Amino acid sequence: RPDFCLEPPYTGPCKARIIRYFYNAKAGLCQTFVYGGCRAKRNNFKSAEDCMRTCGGA
Amino acid sequence: IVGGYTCGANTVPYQVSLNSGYHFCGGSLINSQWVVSAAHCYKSGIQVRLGEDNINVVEGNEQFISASKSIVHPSYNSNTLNNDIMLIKLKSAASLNSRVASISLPTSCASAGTQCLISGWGNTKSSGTSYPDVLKCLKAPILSDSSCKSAYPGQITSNMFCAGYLEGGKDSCQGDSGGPVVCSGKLQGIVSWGSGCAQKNKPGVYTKVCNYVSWIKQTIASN
Ligand SMILES: [Ca+2]
Repeated sequence: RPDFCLEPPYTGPCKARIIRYFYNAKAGLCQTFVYGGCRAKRNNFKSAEDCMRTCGGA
Repeated sequence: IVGGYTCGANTVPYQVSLNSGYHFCGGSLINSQWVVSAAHCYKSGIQVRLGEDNINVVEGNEQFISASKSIVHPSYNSNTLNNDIMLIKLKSAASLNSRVASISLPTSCASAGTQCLISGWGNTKSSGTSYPDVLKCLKAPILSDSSCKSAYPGQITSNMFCAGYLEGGKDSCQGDSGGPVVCSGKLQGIVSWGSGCAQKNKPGVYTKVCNYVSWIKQTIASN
């Protein structure tokens, strides 16, 4: 549901290649994106299920 | 690594891949059971892969060993990325051969203008995405503290340094974290962070390994 669920995915400054999930409000689903490993924003979930539970409906 | 070249197979024998279903980070083999990497690469269920070139196919030179312990530095700050350093103890000791060798810890810190080798399987595009199969290498010099602090005001601590080219095009990138910066055979750095990759006036930032040696030796010896 919420308003952090509308923010674009944030890789951040660190240089890991960690695959996480963000809510894509355009698509109306959770998608994967590369998370650099630090300084995460709130639209960042470890599984699709977590993501759908928190955002799905935004 | 943006702007690098293909190292050539097994020619960086102390480079490791950190695997969690896929390559997420790099690391350096420091002895037969110990790997050093970045704190921000901390995961559960790590597998370490040794003797890799093509991380996507099985070449017959590999050793896949799971981690028994992962020790993130007691003072790691996840906001400021200070003390971005972690040790990984393998479940069993690797076999050291020619394709799998460890890297010496430094005795002293490197100076500005030292040319180093940075290696990794991370993104090869500055803008865009291209992750390679084989290991990529880059010679990049150590930058001066003063220029590092100009590139990132208020963000460099005494445990960081900058390496690379203020003009851009050559850098480490997403995927590269935890991997080595090796200067004159000694492990000076750990690939850590930056403002994007291979951007002009924003060199990569690395953990200053030479500050940690004591901590590393004593942590290895009592675990
Ligand atoms: Ca392989």
